[PDB]
Order: sequence, then C-alpha cells, then structure tokens
Amino acid sequence: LTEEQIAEFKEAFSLFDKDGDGTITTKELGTVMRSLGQNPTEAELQDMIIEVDADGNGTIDFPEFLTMMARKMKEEEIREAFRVFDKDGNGYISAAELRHVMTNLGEKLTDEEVDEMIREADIDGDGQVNYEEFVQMMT
Amino acid sequence: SKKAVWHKLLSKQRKRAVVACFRMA
Ligand SMILES: [Ca+2]
Ligand SMILES: [Ca+2]
Ligand SMILES: [Ca+2]
Ligand SMILES: [Ca+2]
Repeated sequence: LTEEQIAEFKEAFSLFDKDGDGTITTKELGTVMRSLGQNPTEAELQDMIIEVDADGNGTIDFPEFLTMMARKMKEEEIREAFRVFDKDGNGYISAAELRHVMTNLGEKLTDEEVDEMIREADIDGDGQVNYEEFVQMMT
Repeated sequence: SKKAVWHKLLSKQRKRAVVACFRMA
C-alpha cells in the first residue's frame, strides 16, 4: 500500500473509533451504523467483526482494518465518493443526483439549499459539479 | 456557505462505504 492510501484508510478508521483508542468494537460499529439509520442486531455486528478480527481478540485494530481495506482495493475513496453522487456516470453531479444522495443519507433538503450547494461548487458555471469541482469543495 | 453540508455528506458516505466493506467481508 502507498502511504497516501494508508493515510486515507487511517482517516476512514477514525470515523468509527469513537474513543480514539485505535480499536473498533462492535458497539462503535453499531453506533456508526445506527447514525446511518441502519438497525444492526448483535448477531450482525459480531458477524462483521468476526470476519475482520484476525487475532480473535474481539475488536478490530488498524492493521486488521487495513487488511480489509486492502482486500477491497484488489479507486481512491474520494473517487468512489464522487461516483456515489454521480449516479448516471456522466462525470457531473446534477441537482437531482445531489437530492438523491442527501435523501439516501438522511440529509433534509430544500431546492434553494441544493442550488446554493451546487452554485458554490460550480466553478465553470455549467450548473453541475464535476469531479474537479467536487474535490475542491471537499478541501 | 454550504461547504459544511457538502462535507457532512462526504463523511456519511465514507462511513456508509466502510460499513458496506464490513458487510462484504
Ligand atoms: Ca475504539
Ligand atoms: Ca483484533
Ligand atoms: Ca451525473
Ligand atoms: Ca460545473
């Protein structure tokens, strides 16, 4: 893995590590899942940890997490993120596609908010957010 | 400014994509 990919994964890990102690527990996984509006059962949480918990100590450390992310690789996370917004794959995020993502992520929206989000990101003034504008907005 | 909303979507999407990775083993 490149250090840049390891740094992205470290940031991904840190989205789950609520106490910052360098391990992801079932409760930390379930917390994030609940925040996404999922309702995981104890069984599903344990099953997801079990596959990634290489040393069987009951929690996921960063090397175990990194091994899972590396297996996935076999695009950059900001690229995959853009693809989630750009559902029809034309390289541009439209208002409808942004509405779709906000809806899927439980972000309440209004047309004006959506227009202003697009307008703020829209450097070339074409009414949509392309990848380069996307990444600049995320900086 | 709406940069915060954009950043919150990205954070959530990143979390959702890691959850999907756990689910896919
Ligand atoms: Ca932790
Ligand atoms: Ca472990
Ligand atoms: Ca599109
Ligand atoms: Ca544009």
